[PDB]
This record gives sequence, structure tokens and C-alpha cells, in this order.
Amino acid sequence: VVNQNAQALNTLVKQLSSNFGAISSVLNDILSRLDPPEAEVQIDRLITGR
Amino acid sequence: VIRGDEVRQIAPGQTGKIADYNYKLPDDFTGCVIAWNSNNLDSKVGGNYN
Repeated sequence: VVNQNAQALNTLVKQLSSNFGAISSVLNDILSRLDPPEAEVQIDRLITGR
Repeated sequence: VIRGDEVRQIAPGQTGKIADYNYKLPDDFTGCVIAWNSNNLDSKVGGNYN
């Protein structure tokens, strides 16, 4: 029980590094590199994945 | 009144000098944009500086 809870929590934490089809998995890079009127196409898909 | 190549940059989210510093539309604009050629009536033979 202890190991199965800990592994599930660790896997939940690890999912934050996934890309989900964006150009990068770092939110600050997304908001700084690209333009505001077209950066939302990455933010929404990242939000859906998380 | 706008120079000819600069008509295409009036759209929301688009960048350009008239867009940057004169008149840019909001990102959620709901309306219609209309333009037509006025060389025959606005341009002057020696140049119009008004």
C-alpha cells in the first residue's frame, strides 16, 4: 500500500515535464519567446494535458 | 488614410508601425474592416503633405 501510493504520487509529479505537443515544456519560455496573440495555442494544450 | 502595403497589417494581433504606434485593433475584435483605392482623389501631382 505504501509503495503503491508513493509511486502514484511520484508519477503524478513526473508528468509535469511532459511536452503534450507544445514546442517546449517550460511556461516562461513559451510566454517570453512567442507573441501574445498566438502563444495561447500552446498554453491551452499544455493545460489540457496537465 | 493608409499607405498601400500597410493595409494588410491593420488586423488584430498583426505587428507594424501604424499598428504599433498609431492604431491597433484588440485581440478580441468583433467587426468589419473596409478599404479601397483613392489615388485619383487624394494624391497630388507634386505630392500631398497634409
